[PDB]
This record gives sequence, C-alpha cells and structure tokens, in this order.
Amino acid sequence: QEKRKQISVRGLAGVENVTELKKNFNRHLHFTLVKDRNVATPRDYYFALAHTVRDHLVGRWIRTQQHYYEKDPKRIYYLSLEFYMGRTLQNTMVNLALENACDEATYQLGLDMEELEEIEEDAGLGNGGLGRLAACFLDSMATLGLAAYGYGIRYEFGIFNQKICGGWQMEEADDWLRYGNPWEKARPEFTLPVHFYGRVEHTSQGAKWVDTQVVLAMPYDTPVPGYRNNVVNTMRLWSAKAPNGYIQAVLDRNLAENISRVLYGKELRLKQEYFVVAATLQDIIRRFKSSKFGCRDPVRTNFDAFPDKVAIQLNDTHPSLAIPELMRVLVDLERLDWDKAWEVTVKTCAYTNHTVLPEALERWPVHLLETLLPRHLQIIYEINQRFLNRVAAAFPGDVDRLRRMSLVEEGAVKRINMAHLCIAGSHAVNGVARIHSEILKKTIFKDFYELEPHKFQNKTNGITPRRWLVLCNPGLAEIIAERIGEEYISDLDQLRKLLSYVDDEAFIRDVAKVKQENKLKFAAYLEREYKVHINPNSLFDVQVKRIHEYKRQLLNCLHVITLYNRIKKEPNKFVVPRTVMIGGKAAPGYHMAKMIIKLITAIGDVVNHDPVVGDRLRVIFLENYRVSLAEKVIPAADLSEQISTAGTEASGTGNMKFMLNGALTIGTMDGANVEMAEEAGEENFFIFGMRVEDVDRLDQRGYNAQEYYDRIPELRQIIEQLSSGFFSPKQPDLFKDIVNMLMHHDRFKVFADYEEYVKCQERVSALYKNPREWTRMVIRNIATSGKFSSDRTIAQYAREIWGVEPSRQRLPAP
Amino acid sequence: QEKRKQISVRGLAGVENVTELKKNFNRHLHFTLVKDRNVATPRDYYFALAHTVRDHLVGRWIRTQQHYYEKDPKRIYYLSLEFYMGRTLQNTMVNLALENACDEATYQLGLDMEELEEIEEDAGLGNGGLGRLAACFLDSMATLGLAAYGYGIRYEFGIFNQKICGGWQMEEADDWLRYGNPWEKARPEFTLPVHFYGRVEHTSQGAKWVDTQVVLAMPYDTPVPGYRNNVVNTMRLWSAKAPNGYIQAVLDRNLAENISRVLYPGKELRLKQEYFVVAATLQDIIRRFKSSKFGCRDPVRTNFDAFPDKVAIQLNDTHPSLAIPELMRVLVDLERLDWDKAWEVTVKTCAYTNHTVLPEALERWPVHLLETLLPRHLQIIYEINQRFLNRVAAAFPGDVDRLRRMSLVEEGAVKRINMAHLCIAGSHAVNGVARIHSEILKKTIFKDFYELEPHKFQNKTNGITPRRWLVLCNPGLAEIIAERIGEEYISDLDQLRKLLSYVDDEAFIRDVAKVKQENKLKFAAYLEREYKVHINPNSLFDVQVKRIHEYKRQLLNCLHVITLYNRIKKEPNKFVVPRTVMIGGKAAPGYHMAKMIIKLITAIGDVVNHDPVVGDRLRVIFLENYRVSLAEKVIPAADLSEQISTAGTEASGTGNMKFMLNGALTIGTMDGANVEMAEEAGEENFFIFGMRVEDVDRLDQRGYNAQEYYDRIPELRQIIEQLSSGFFSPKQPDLFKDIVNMLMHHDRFKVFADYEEYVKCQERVSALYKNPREWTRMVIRNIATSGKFSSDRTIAQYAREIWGVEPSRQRLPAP
Ligand SMILES: Nc1ncnc2c1ncn2[C@@H]1O[C@H](COP(=O)(O)O)[C@@H](O)[C@H]1O
Ligand SMILES: Nc1ncnc2c1ncn2[C@@H]1O[C@H](COP(=O)(O)O)[C@@H](O)[C@H]1O
Repeated sequence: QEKRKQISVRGLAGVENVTELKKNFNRHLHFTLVKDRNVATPRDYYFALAHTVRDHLVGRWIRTQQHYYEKDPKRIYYLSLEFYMGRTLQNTMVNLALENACDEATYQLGLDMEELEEIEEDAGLGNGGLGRLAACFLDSMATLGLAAYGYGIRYEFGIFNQKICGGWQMEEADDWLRYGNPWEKARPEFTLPVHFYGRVEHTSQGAKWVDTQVVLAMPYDTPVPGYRNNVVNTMRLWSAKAPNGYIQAVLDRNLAENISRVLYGKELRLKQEYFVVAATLQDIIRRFKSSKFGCRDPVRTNFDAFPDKVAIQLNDTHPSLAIPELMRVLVDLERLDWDKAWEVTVKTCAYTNHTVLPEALERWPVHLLETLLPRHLQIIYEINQRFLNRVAAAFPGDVDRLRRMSLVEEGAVKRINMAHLCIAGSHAVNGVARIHSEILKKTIFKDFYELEPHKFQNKTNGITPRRWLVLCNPGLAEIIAERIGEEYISDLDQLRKLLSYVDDEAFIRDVAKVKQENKLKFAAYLEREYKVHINPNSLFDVQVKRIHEYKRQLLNCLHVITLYNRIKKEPNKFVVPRTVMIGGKAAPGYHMAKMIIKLITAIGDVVNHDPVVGDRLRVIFLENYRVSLAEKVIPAADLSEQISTAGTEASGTGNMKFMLNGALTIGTMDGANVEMAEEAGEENFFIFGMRVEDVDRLDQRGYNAQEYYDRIPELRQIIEQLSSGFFSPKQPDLFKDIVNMLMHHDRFKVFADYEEYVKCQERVSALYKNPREWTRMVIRNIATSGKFSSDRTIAQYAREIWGVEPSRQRLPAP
Repeated sequence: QEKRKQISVRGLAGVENVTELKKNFNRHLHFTLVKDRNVATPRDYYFALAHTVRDHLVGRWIRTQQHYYEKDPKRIYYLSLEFYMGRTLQNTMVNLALENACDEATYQLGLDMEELEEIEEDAGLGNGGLGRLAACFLDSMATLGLAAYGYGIRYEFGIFNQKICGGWQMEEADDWLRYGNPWEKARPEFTLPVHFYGRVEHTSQGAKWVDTQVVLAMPYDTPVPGYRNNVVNTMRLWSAKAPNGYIQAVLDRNLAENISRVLYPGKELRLKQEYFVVAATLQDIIRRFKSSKFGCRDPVRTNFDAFPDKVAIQLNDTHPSLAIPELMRVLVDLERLDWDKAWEVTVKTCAYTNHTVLPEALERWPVHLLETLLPRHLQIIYEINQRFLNRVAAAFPGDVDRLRRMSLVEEGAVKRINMAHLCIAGSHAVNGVARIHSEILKKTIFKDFYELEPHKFQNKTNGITPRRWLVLCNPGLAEIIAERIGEEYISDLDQLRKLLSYVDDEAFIRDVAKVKQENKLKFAAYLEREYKVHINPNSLFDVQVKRIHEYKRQLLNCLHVITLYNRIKKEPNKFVVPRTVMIGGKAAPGYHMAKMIIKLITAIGDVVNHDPVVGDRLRVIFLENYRVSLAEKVIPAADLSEQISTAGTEASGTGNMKFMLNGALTIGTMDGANVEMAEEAGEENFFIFGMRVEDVDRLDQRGYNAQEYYDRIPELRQIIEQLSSGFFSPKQPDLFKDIVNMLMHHDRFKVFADYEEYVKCQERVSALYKNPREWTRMVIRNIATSGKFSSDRTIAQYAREIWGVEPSRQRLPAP
C-alpha cells in the first residue's frame, strides 16, 4: 500500500497569517487544553498560544530531521549537565518570523501578547555560564545549519528559586513543570536501560557486565529553531524512571528517580553523570546504524566511518565517562578489538575546559567507581597503562612526569583524574578564551601539550545576537537596522559599519533615547517589585555574577559605602546619581556568600532610607537573577561590573551581553575583558587594578591587608562602620566574619584594588556628565562587539574541530 | 477587549467528512505526536486516530458543560471504586455517528481501522460486574441527558493480565498507561489536598483537625458520549501525588502514590483509598455548587438550603461510605452549619446501592484504625450513631436487643464500625439490584432498618447498555432488527417487543440463524489467529464467563462435560449433538480453589480434545484473559449461556442480560436476574433447572450430606474415581484431592445436589438444538423480550424514583 505517501506534513502548515493563526489558537484552547473562554485563565491563553506557535515549529522540525536522514551528514552531539534555556515563546516567534502575525492575531482576539509572555516559567535546566553557553550554542548551531543535538538531564526542580527574606537568601523549590511544559514531547516509546553496580565476569570470550541494577531513562524532545533558515534541531533530555526478601525496592525506586530531581554530591552526582552518558550513547549508536532514509533497519555496521558521521563534544568533565562508555560498547558489545576501538573514540570525542585552577578539576575516588561502575574502572586502568607506555617511549627515563600525567592519582585514597581521562580520550581540547587557552598549555596541562601540541586549540566564547540583542532589546535592534539593515543579526561583524556613525548627531541621540527608554521600563518594574523608587536619570550601575569572594561583590560594596560617606560628609556637593544593582544566587552551604548578600541588603536599608541622600544613591539586590531577568536588566544597564581579581576568570559571557546593549564596562584585565578591550580599544574601556603579574608579585612578597588599612583613611572608616554595627544596629557583630576575612585572610585582594577601583569609578562619573561623549564611547563598544557572537564560535568549532561546513542557506520549507 | 466572543468553539469541529478527518489525522500524527510516516508504528496511528475522534467529542463536551451551567440542573455524582470501561475508540465512533467516515478515511490513507482498534488497551480501572455496571450507567445517563458525573480513582497498574501456562493462572502486570491515554486530560490546576492522621482539637469555637499528613489529588477528565444526542458528560478520576531532617519521609512519597497503583486482590491502604476518592470528590462537588453562575467562577451561592436540590450523591456499595461523615465534616467544621441542618442536607443528598448478597461479604473497619487515620470522622460517626439510636429508641421503646443490632458500632473481639449501617443511616434511599435481592434485604440483612423506614427501601434492577452490547459488538444483529422495526429501539429497548410479530416469519428466522453462524465463524477465526486451537464452528457454543468462584459453580459445569465425555466413550457410534464448551474468567490471586478449578478445566481439555474416538464431537476451551473486549467477541458468538450459581447466592448478574440480547438461550437457576428474565421471556423459553432458594434453606435445615447423591448416581461416582485415580493428571495422580475432598465432605455450595437435574436439563437443550427452526423461534422470543434489561430503563427509575430528575431523550443542538 503506497496509499500512505498521503500521510504527510505537506499542507498542514497552512498560510502563516493572522486568519489561520487565530483559527489555530481556537483549536488549541478548546481541543488540546479542553477549556473555553468562560473558564480560561491567562495561563490557559499562554498554553493555547504556545501550542499554536509549536505546530509551526514542529512542521519545520519534521522537515529538518528528514533532510538529515537522506543527506547523512556528520551528526554533532553536544553533552552537558546544564542547558540554561530561559523562556521559549518569544524566541520561537522571532526565529520563525511569527511575532508580527501572532501579536496581531492575539490582539484581534482581545488578548495582550506581552502579558502571556510574562506567564512562561524559566526552564529549570541550567545554573550559570556553563549552562547558557550550551543554549547559545544550540541556537547558533541551528542558525549555521549543523545537524546538532543537545543532550542532558531533564531536572524536575532545576536549581532553587531565590527569595530574599529579611535580607537573607532563602531557597525555594523550582517546580517549573507543575502545569506542564508544552515545548517538550515525552517519548515513552524510546525508554532505555542504564546499568549500575553488578560485577565483571571474565569469560575467555569477552567480558560480561552482570548482576547490575537497572534505571530506566526516558527521553523528552524539545525542538530548537535556527534564525529564519527553517532548520530546527533537537534538544533531548533524559528523565529517570524505575521498573516495577523485603520491599526495600521502595528505597531503590526513590534513589533511582532523584537522578532527575535536582542540580547542585556523593554517589548521586556520579550516578547522574553516567546516566546522561549511557542513554545518550545508545541513542547515538542507534542513529549511526539506522541511517538509510525511509528505512528503520540497522543497515550500517562498520565503525570505521563512525568518527566521520558522529562528533561528541564534552562540555567540561561532567560527561567524561562518555570516553570509557564508548570504549565499553565497542569492545564488549560490538566486539571490535582494543586499538581499533580506541582510535574511533579519540577521533569522535572532543573536550572543552572552562575552569581556571587545578583544584576545581573533577576527581572520583576509586572505591566509588569500583563499587558502581566496575567495568568502567577496568577500562580506565587499561586506557591508563597504554597512555603511560606512549608517554614512556616519548620521554625515556622520566619517572616524574609519568606519574604527573597518570589518570590514577595517589594520596590518602586513590582518585581518578577525569580531566586526564578527557585529554587522552579526545582529538581536540580547548579553552574558552585566548589567555585561558594559553595557561592551559603553559601550566595546568603542559605535560600533555608537550606530548600532543596539535590537540590544543582556543575557542573564545560568545553570545547569540538573537536572544541577547534582537529579543531583549528591540529598540536597539531597530535603530541599528535603519542604518545598516538586518544582515547583522546572523553576521554580527557587520556591526562595524556603525563606526561610520560615531559623529552622526541623529544616531547618537537615538542610542541615548533607546537606553533611556529601557531604563524607564525597568525602573517601573523595579518599583512594582521592590516597592522603593528609582531615579530613571541616575547611572544604572549593574553587577550580576554569582555571589563568591573571587567575583568580589565586596569590592563593589566598599565603593557604594564610599559613595554614601562622601554624600553624607558634604550633602551639598553635586554628585552623579547612581542606582547600584547587585544580583546573583549564592550556593547553599557557602556561608560567606550568604553573608555578602545580607551585607548588600543591609547597606540598602541604610542608604535607601537616609533623608540626606535623597535619590542620589540607591542600592538594590536583584532577586532571583535568571535568564529572563537578565533580558530585562542588561538592556537597561549603563555600567557593567566585571571586577574579579585578575587571573581568576577564564571567559565571562555576561560581559559580552553588556557590551552588545550599550553599557560601558568597568573591569579587570582578566578573562573575556582582555579581548573585549582589544576589540574596542583600551580607551573605550575602564580597566583598573592589578594585572595577573601584579597579583603574583604581591603573592611572592606576601599580601598584608593591614598595609592598605593604614594608608587609606576612607577605607578605615568603612571597616569601623562594619565593625561597630553601623549597618546592623540591632546586631552589631553581624559582619564580624566579613571584616576578619578582609583583614586577615582574603585570597582575592579586595583592599589592593580598592584605590584604583574608586578613582576609576570617578572617571566613570565624569564621563557620565557629558552624554554626547558617553554615548560616542558606547557606539564604539557596540560597533565592535561582533567577534563575540556565538555564530563566530560555532563556526570555529565546526571547521577546526568537528569537520563540518557552516551554512547559512535556507532549508527549503514544509 | 469585548473581542473574545471570537474565542469560541463555533466552527472548529469542521464538517464531519472523509476529507477533514484525514487532514486532522495528519495534523495529529505530525503536530500532536511529533512523528511522521517514516517512524510511526501501528500504535502511533492508533493515537492519531483517537486524537482525531476526541476532537469531535470535546466539541460536544464544551457545549454540554456550558448547557448545564446555564440551566443549573440537579447534578448527579456517581461515586465508584471501579469503572470497567474497556475500549473507547469504537464506542465513541458509534455514539457520534463517525464510524463510517473514519473507516473510509483510514482506508484511503492505507490503514486498517480494525487493526488499529485492536491496539488499544482495555481500560484498567475496574474488576467485574460492579465496574462494568458503572460504565453502562454512565453511557445511559448521558443518552438520557442527565447532568451526571462519574467519580473514581485513576489506577495505573490496572488490574492483572491472566496468562495460562501449563493450565495454571499466572498474573502479569497490566501497565495500560505506559504510553499515555489520549482519551484523558490532566488537570494540574485543580489539584486538591486530602488529609490523613493528625489529631482533633476541641475549641470553644468549633472542632479543628490538625497536624495532618497531606496527599494531593489531581484530576483527569474523560468525556463520555450519549448515543447520537450530542450530550457529553464527564468521568473524573483522581490520581495521588506527594507534596514537595530525614528522608524517611520517602514512605510518605510511596504510601501516597500507590493509592493509585492498585486494586485489591483490606488494610490501611484500602481505607486510605476510600477516604482519598471521597475527600477530593466532595471538595469538587461543593466547589461546583458554589460556582452556580454562568460565565464566572465566583462562590455566588453559599446557601446550603438548596444543596439537596442541586446535588445527588450515589454511593455504590459501602466503599465510598465515608462520603456521609466527610459531608458532615465539611458542613459542620468548615461551613459552620449546625449539626441538624447538615444532617438533613446529608440524608437528602446521598443514597445507597447494595450490590452483594451475604451478611459476611460486607465492609467493617476496626475503630482503632479509624481513630488513628480519620480521628475526626470517628467522632462524627459516634455522634451519628448516638442520634440514630435515639430515633430507634423512640420508635421501639424498650427493645434493647434491636438497639445493639442496629448500631453502627459492633462489639466483639475488636470494636468495629459497620459501614452498611452508616450508609443506611445517612441516605434517603437504599436500593437492591434485582427483585429477589431487594426482597432478601428487607427480610434478612437490613430487616431491622426496613421496619424503621420501610419507604427508604427500593428495587432498581440492573441493566446493560444496548449501545456496547448490541449495536457495537453485534452489528450483524442490530442491522436485521432495524430492517423490521427501525432504529428507534436503540434508545428504547422495549420496542424490541415488536419482534414477536416476526416469530413465524421465515425470512427473519433464517436471518437470525445466519447472523449467529456468522459470529460463530468469526469468533472461531479469532481463536485460530490468536492461539493454537481447532473448533468445529457448527457445534453448539456452550458458554460460561463469570469469575472463578466456588459459588459460581464452574465445577458443576465440569462435572457435566466429563459426563458427556464418558457417554461418548460408552457408546461411540450413538449420535451426540456436537458442543464446544467454553469457560472463561479470572481466579483472583490467593484463592487456592479458583486456581485449581482453572487447572481442572484445562486438564480436562488436554484429555478430551486429543482423544481419537471423541473426534470433533466435544471440545473444551478455557478462554484466556477474560475482559470487556473479549466479552464483545464471545457473547455475540454464543448459543448457550451458563448462569448456574447456587440459588440465592447471586444478587443480580449482568452477563446473563448480554447473552439474552445476543441470541443465546439460557441454562440457569431461579436466582438473581434470571428470575426476572424468565418472567419476561416465559418459563417455556428458558431452561430453568435445580433447587429454588427455599429448597436450599430446607437442605441446610435437614443438613447437606453429599454422600447420599454419590451413592445413588453411578454416573457421578465414576467421575470422582477419574479425578482421584488421576485420569486427568497421569503425572500427578492426587492433583485434585483438594477439589474431591471439597465436593465430598464440605461443599458450601451443593454441587452434587443440582447435578442430576442439571444434566437432564442439558439434554432438553441438546434435543432442541437438533431442530434449528424451533431453536431459533425460541431465541427470537428471548431477544424480543429483552427490553426491561436496558440500563436506560434502570437509569430512568433511579432518576425518577431516587434522584428526582426527569430523563430527556432530546438531541442537544450540535457542533
Ligand atoms: N529512517 C528515517 N527516514 C526518514 N526520516 C526519519 C528516519 N528516522 C527518523 N526520521 C525523522 O527524524 C525524527 C527524529 O527521529 P530520531 O532521529 O530517530 O530520534 C523523526 O521524527 C522522523 O521525522
Ligand atoms: N461558570 C461557567 N459558565 C459557563 N461554562 C462553564 C462554567 N463553569 C464551567 N463551565 C464549563 O464546564 C466545564 C467543566 O467545568 P467544571 O464544572 O468547573 O468542572 C468547563 O470546561 C467549561 O466548559
């Protein structure tokens, strides 16, 4: 029966117009959601619109996936334990070019689309930079036409929502799924077993992994759209499920399931890591084998073509177990011999390093691996012996480096170094900015570099101009499009054409006008949430990193208090009004970080209620900072704070976001700030403080905070205020911990950059006075931000690591 | 923004034609399922078709539910712990007259709709006749245009799938939900809390239930369509969810959650199940009562004076008996009414249906269990009991013995609360399930209550839906009936009376006989392509499909089969009327006797089916995994219907009505619903054998000794020898000693007593079967006289005599 060539997407799309969209929106409210207008809540109207947009998303998805099965390209598998997706609705509409049509449709139906947008929960799937880089990458990979996949874990509670109670961080569950996720599709049909524990039985045949405990992995598909090229790739997230003496099988059921429950560590983190690797790989091998278009059968069983058809990117060491897992499947199940299987593994795998210092590098005790992944241990020991023989022959009689490069690390209880596992198992290893990729070959991994120099590359991070310009900042996208068109949205380097407009009067005030417009929008939100009062004409001074000593929101605080003391000593002096905003989540259990949050709010209570200060200084702690808040605050920011101690940041990614939206930057010569300053010119940045070589020199002679205390009176004053209980009148000794750390054991040298930080902030105040000059510097920043598009990043990953050609040409259509 | 009048169901259904259906089948496969033809499986195409059909169903649902909100009718809530629904695909297509168009649509896309229909799981939400009754009841309530809801629990594990290996029943897990269920809709929005444990705090205010442990109940709605009248009602099933230092509150997760997982082959968990369904349902009822106004979800009404006018709760058996105390709890504790008004509201609101026959089967709970789990409800039950015993003490001054006989509290080993007594005290009506049944209720088990309030006690004889059990499952039969009398009979079964005119019509006789043979031929084929078999399709189709219980007497059947066998081996050349005797039903785990019975039936088969001399004259089949979908296949194919329960042990029966509707003649006892069936059909046109209820009483009176029969029936002794010496289990000679010793020494159910009258009655059957003309004339007489046994007739009576609403057979507008 060829009658079923009539089972097709052919003309299910419809015309994508106002007429068809509202008929569709009505289908979904009533037939999908089983509601009517009598009962429907705003959330229902959101779900009905989501499904209406989704029909058009999956139409193109079916087409893209078909195209892959008939073209048979190299498929690229992006592995991550964090996908920081944010909201989906507006993004799907801009990328499909449906925003105009939907806005009008919902309008004609009595609905307001901005309301409905604000109802969508942030996807509880990521935590910080690691996770948003993944999301930006997904969006760029689809825009550049790559057959790409995001594979991760579907977390049922993400990482906690942050609420501030009495100035203290409290954590609350993030049940972002409680009403369901319309963007996902459960696939009960593709449930796969993931094995734990057991023992290895040595048949003189192969090696069998027997007696194991089983956990079921069930996949959820979410489609991800390219920017107006009709390609729509897959994000595929695994959910843990249990199968069905004593009924302690209850414990086994509960323990199986909390693999999907939360982010962050015992067995659980390692359980989570194997889980994602083992399910993803079964999916990988399956597609490799069943490659003939229209044909479900496993037609291709020769693995010599595996590295030509599959690429696996290991985002940090979290998915590292992919290496020995791939080895397990090829040797044990597929019965290829060792050398042949290893060559395949190495050619398939690639590793990205994100972290800066040898101690954050992931390690697992042997006894743990031995108990839970006994076969994987053997495979790791085996990889290790042959890698160390390869080292032996390349560097004879060198016993020291031999044990320096070993995957097995000695001490009190042997640990296995997963970063060493990654380097040996992959054809490429990259760092995430230029300086970071350099210290990787200089220090952290020099022994490996000397063995295989070719392996080591750089790939500077980036940001999608979709979400981080066109979506969150329509005003700025617009005024740019009037001078140069909209080619820049998928080719950011074209922003340089804006350098022709540094001296155009109309453009300078249009940039100023858009900033002011975003400030007003955000200010209004900041009143109906924090119920204070923001001066929309003040300088919006923003710092939004995660709370942490090395990120130095304590250095910002000192500046805020310096500003407060000056205003109060001379209340008649003219001052540039400032709204300082600090946002970010503190890790539970990290006590100092919870203190830093309380300090920020404590200062707020004083400065926001001093009659003398008026509206010249406002301090706000931004609650529950996340992707959607970042979309609202980054556009409205004037000053971006990147003030980590030099030598501690690899990249940074939020800085790029600020640069794009017309904030000037105050930052240290560290991470992504270096290359940003390079692109823009030093004079268009506000760099201050010690460089990395200044840090080392201070370390070498010994850091004493007391030296700075003794010679800077304005600094002494603040400490005496923190000491005496000025900022916590009820509990005078509240900030005792902070003070004693600042004075006696500060690993991150806050006092040492204090002086230059405040002089710098003064130079920042002076520029702010002259809005023409201020804006012209902003234009120079914006015109010069093209490099930090993730379209540029993924194009490099594609050509230098993956061996696939980026392509901006359209896939046909449904 | 008065623009939202365009947010409407208006024209979203589209024309119910081949071209729209195939288009929408494409939308659903690709957009809803996120599949294409390259990856789709038969399962996927099933889901796609289901989603296509549901579209039309919910179109009518929205309208119906709107309609109720604007007429503000008395709304009726059918509460049950079982809903034995079966498949929904075909039933929805017939009730919405979409069957032909879907069939055509699927054909043109290169699919077989019958293949697709076979994919879908039987609804695993029920067990037996209790649950199947509710499903028929829902279908009827909707056809008769009643604002009716069906409330229960969404069970995940289903029940179990019967597998037969080596003649033994093995129970497999029936996870009918692993792939989802396109017919339901989840309502996370309407998640309600249910409370457990805690303690009661007496304040000079009211009483306060505090320190409780909380389980959340999430609803799932499923539409149920009337027959071509465009009204769609709701089935609303609850699912248990746990909320979100020691993790040992992992039990809390488990101990909740598996309230939903399982039916019960009773403990704390069983009672949690009952309170769960009740507390959630009552919150939902009151909620809907308060939201009386069209277009708005405001608590517009808080005057509970009209509650009994707007609400009817139907307590099906004692399982949801806690509705009564809970309804007192909400009204007194939460709505701060005074006890007297609330009680008057409670009694006028609830009514009780007893389904069982014996004083033993009925539900009691230890007080210490209630004291711990539902501490507030125990106090309320004690208060109810105090006041109810005041009415009794007033009615019968000084009759001390009846004060304790009628009490909700039973003294004994442990103090128990009697739920049957609770239901009779808190309801305005109580009904039996057949005439004989209802009569024994006022004569025996509730005699004391009947003397108190005789008017309380009604009969509502059970019934069956002519949609599922005629039109749907026997399309061949419904068609040849329609030719003579039209198709008005489908919602007015009485109209089948007009078939009596046609008893001597030769064309109708050959049509009825031809339809029968067609189904026989068709069911025999299903037997071949689904199992190793044989089956002479011309033989008399002898069918018993109950559940396996000593009282059901599939052993009386066995003894008859072996009787025949011996005769065929005594006189091989003497013509015997060929028979295929088929026995189906599930044992119930733990019941040691039932599993032995199944083994016995199969072990008989092994011998008989493979005996050369017997040939194709006698075949014995155990029918694996009996359920609604199989019922639909076997029932239309049956010639003879075994309803042979020991007299007075079956309350009604319901399968018996199915066989009668479908051209089978009945062999049965003067028991349950048979009494009324023979009353309609005429004694003449029914094979009624064995002791009557009063002969059973009289055998207990003189004492039952099975050895008497053994000694005066030579044909019976031989059968016992064969089972004992291992003629049916040569590898395990003593396999059936448990059965022998039960039959011979302690038969609670008198199998030997009816043995002789049974076998003679079977011979009159075999004789009549020899004359196809006369056999069919009798069949016609059964079918044509089946009208009483429509569940429509039943629901009408419930509506008019218990709920105080008027049935309406009129068509609601249209999409
Ligand atoms: N063998 C195939 N031929 C054509 N299309 C396919 C094939 N396998 C999968 N697809 C498409 O790719 C999608 C994703 O399937 P998979 O890659 O198997 O997870 C499916 O929805 C199909 O639309
Ligand atoms: N106040 C109302 N006015 C009109 N229709 C309603 C109203 N409340 C509920 N409905 C309809 O009845 C259905 C069931 O709602 P409920 O009775 O709240 O379970 C809803 O899906 C609506 O279609």
